[PDB]
Amino acid sequence: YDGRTGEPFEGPIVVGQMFIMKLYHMVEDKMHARSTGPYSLITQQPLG
Amino acid sequence: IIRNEKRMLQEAVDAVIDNGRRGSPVTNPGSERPLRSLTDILSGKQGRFRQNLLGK
Repeated sequence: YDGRTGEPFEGPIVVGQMFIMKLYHMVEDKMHARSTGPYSLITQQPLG
Repeated sequence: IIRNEKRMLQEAVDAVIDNGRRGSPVTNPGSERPLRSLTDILSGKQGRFRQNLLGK
């Protein structure tokens, strides 16, 4: 059925238990943005 | 002695320009990584023309 509506689905949908996993990479870490930070001593470029 | 040092002059000087385009390159005393000279900063995929001025 549809928990949003309550009407069922035209076709059937497979389900059941499956083994899955949360991989290392998490946006909680990777995601970043800066405005004005430090720069490479040589040329005034930013830092990766 | 003269020719010895007078020649070592050409090799050292030219090593400060392009290190290793003539003869085995000179590396930090006793270790590994060959000193990056003037011409060594320009060429290469990481050359200043690329890693800095054509993208940064």
